[PDB]
Amino acid sequence: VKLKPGMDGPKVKQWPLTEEKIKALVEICTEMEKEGKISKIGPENPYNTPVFAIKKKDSTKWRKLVDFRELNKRTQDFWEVQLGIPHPAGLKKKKSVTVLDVGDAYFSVPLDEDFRKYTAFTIPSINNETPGIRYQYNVLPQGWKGSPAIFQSSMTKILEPFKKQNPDIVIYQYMDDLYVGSDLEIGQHRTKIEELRQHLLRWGELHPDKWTVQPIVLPEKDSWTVNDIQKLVGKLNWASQIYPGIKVRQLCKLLRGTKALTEVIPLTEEAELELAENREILKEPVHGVYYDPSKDLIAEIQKQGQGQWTYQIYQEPFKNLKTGKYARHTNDVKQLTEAVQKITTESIVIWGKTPKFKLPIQKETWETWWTEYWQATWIPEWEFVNTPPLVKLWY
Amino acid sequence: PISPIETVPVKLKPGMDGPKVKQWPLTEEKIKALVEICTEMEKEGKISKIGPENPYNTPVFAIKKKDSTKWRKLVDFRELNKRTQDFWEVQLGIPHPAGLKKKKSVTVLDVGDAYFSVPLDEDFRKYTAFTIPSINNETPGIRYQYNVLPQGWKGSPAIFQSSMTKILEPFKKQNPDIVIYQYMDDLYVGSDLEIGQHRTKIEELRQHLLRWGLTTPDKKHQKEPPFLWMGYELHPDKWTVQPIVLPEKDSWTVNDIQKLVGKLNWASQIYPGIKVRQLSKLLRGTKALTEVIPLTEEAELELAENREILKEPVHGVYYDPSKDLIAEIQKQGQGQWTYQIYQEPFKNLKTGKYARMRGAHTNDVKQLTEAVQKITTESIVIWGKTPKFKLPIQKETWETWWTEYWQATWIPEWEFVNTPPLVKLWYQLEKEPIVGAETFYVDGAANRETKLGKAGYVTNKGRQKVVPLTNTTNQKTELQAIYLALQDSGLEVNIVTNSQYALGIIQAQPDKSESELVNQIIEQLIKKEKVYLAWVPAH
DNA sequence: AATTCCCCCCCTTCGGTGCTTTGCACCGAAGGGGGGG
Ligand SMILES: Nc1ncnc2c1ncn2[C@H]1C[C@H](O)[C@@H](COP(=O)(O)OP(=O)(O)OP(=O)(O)O)O1
Ligand SMILES: [Mg+2]
Ligand SMILES: [Mg+2]
Repeated sequence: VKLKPGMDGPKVKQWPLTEEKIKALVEICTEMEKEGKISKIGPENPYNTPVFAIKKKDSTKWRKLVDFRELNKRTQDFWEVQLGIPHPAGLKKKKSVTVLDVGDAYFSVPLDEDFRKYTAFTIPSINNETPGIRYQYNVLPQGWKGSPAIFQSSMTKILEPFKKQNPDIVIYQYMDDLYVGSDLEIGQHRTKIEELRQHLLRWGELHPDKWTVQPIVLPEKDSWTVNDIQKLVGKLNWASQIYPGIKVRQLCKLLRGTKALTEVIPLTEEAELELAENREILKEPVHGVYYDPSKDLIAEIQKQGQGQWTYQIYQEPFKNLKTGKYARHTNDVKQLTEAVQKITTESIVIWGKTPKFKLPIQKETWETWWTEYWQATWIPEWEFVNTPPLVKLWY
Repeated sequence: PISPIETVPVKLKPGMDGPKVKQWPLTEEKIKALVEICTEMEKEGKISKIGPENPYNTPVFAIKKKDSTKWRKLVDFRELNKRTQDFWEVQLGIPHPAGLKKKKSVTVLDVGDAYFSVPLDEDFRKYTAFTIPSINNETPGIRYQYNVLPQGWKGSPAIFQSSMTKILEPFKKQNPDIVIYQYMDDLYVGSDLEIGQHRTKIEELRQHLLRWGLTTPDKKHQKEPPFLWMGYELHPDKWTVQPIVLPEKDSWTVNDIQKLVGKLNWASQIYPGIKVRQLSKLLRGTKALTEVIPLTEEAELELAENREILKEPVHGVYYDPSKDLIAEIQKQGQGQWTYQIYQEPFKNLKTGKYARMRGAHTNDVKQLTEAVQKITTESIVIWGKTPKFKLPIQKETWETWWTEYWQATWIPEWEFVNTPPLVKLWYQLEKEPIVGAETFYVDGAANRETKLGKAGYVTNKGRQKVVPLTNTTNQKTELQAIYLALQDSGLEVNIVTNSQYALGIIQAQPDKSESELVNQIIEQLIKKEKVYLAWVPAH
């Protein structure tokens, strides 16, 4: 193991935690130090990463999650056997890509001795009664991007004992979660996977067919007002960037009169032709939206109200790779947190890498509550946007 | 004596040598005090004499402890600090008495000579060499080096805190019914087991500490209330801060105002209603720290109200885990908020204020959400649970804001309280054009190279008005155009503009702004009953 | 003259960043102060 050339280790501070989280986290680490996975260290180790408890849905138990985002970016590119061995076409297609927990497999392989300094974290105290208790990992940690790749040799060897007797099923691994897709009925797809859990006991459901959306259809009206035509040219000039060739020349020459916003102006033959034709250009995706692996993914999110959201995954501005919507009205951070989780899961199944979120939320609001409704194991890298968007161009 | 705890290994930054700084000329009384301290330090093995084998040096000096008649020996390890390896500090905050539970018996202890009881790494001892100057000024000088943790070294606070935690670990593990708050060497110990059995358990702690090198003298060991702990005055049933004294001077300088603001911020934690907004703005253009600054009769007003609040005696109460945390918020105007956290009515656990102004444009609802966020994270630190809020905003007002704002906003379980100064949105932009009202097609643009431009409207009725203006940018021209439209309008108006900079400001619904131009727009948007704003591409 | 070190807080200031409509809004780090040891 080695760090990225000309870099350093994580130096992120630890945010305050709830009493229930702290009480559970201490008990987890008390039983973790008795096994040798973590060991107490001192202040001479200058590195630190945050930590929190992430109790999952239908679990009734707490799980330790460590924010390793900063370590992952500074860790020299870690190869599964070359990078990540699967690029599953058919995981994005089949019926039932199930996500199951690897979880405790990593807590068998010890980490390289010289690299253990970077995986340091501090457990806070309520009303700062004692200084924070520092630990470092001895075994492979959960959340590090190099952790799955070390276990790959011990992971690719438990595939053949099952994947060879179930060939067409494509199993994909990202961090501590295993994605496996099968085009079987719920009666079958559940029974076979149940044995996979039993085949992973002693050996120590997303549907990517309803994925497309990508619509920008214009509203249909018989009586068109000057304001309504104003709302179309504005919508069809930005759309001329996403879809080059959108024609509103004659849809603006009827707006050259400076009358009121409530006047009912009829459309000419050219305007009706241009409006009708421009729908066809909106029925075909832009030609040449290439996906290259050497760039990074960006996923915007926009709030549309009534518990409805919208997102756009793209590598280049105005060159969208997947645009979709999310549906449900009493908790806003809870809805946004769940939306982020669904987008990340979609991005893993399709392109294999987590995107860069541009959250439509105030920065300080996020950390105060995102750890409460979070239920995943990985953490996407996100940034915040302090700018109100235009009128609804995706609703 | 010196504790037998294992030393923490420490290194220098790669490619860096030890310091070679020279001693300053010290005064007579500080040299005499230093020689006295260094003599007894050498007798106990805390420092060792050296000679010509050590090329390093670092200035030393002394200050006076709180309890005087005693000197604190400090070393200006400023060059060594730049070359020492980086540490990670384990002190994440300060304990608060509001988070203390009610204990029948309480005892406070202080470790004597805290740093000088922890050994220093043997390989690092050479860099800590110093030189007590010649008694008077004629002899060569005695060169020493530190065998214990030096005072003034960047690694000492972290090393001692970790060492103290390891020393206390065996005692706390075998005595889990006793609460022990540790802040450096300060030890607050309280529990049940009435004073007859509490003292017996305390002597066991002192014996445990003494076996581990640290000594707790009887002079610093408090046994009866009130207990002076971390700047507070803990009593059996209540807690108050130690007395706060504000300057009574008549000629205020920049430093004096800064000192006064800091003390009032410190006092604004159990004392309710403290405001420092008018005092703080006096420092918004100052340069030197010793220039006399007049009081603007508004800072005099605040300093009079703050002096009245601090005159009466106030106290807090202790946390009760079997009850509910409640936090009320009040708006004080001019972007000032106060809050009090309590479990029973009229018995505050803690008080505070929020006055930060984030962004160039904001309103009351955005600020109140920011105030709630600050209280929430502060409550998690002290009590580990978020409190139940009692906000001065109607549920309908909050419901309309969060279902129309483009961002995601939330407030935890809260209840409306009818405190007169209520939080309310002042205007509201309509979602559809107004039928029966004029429409303004208003926008102007300036020049990027000459710094002047024009801004006016054209109406559907044929009327228009233009006004040239200079020393304004392109964005500033657009705002003056929208303001001008609201000027030459009626009670209902439809406004159409061709740029989005003004839209983002106006749709955010501000009621105050750090820019003058947006401010009169707010005064105009409130007078109208219906206003609709539409954006069109610049063509 | 002062000469130190870690932690939390608040308030003000300046440079970097992003989108750019190359001005303007956000944000973090550094100065002052308070408190603790
Ligand atoms: N001004 C300071 N500069 C550096 N370190 C300090 C300073 N004040 C306190 N400390 C650190 C070093 C001290 O050993 C430790 C404990 O504080 P304190 O009890 O006041 O000192 P002490 O334990 O050396 O003296 P005492 O024997 O009187 O208790 O805090
Ligand atoms: Mg003391
Ligand atoms: Mg002491």
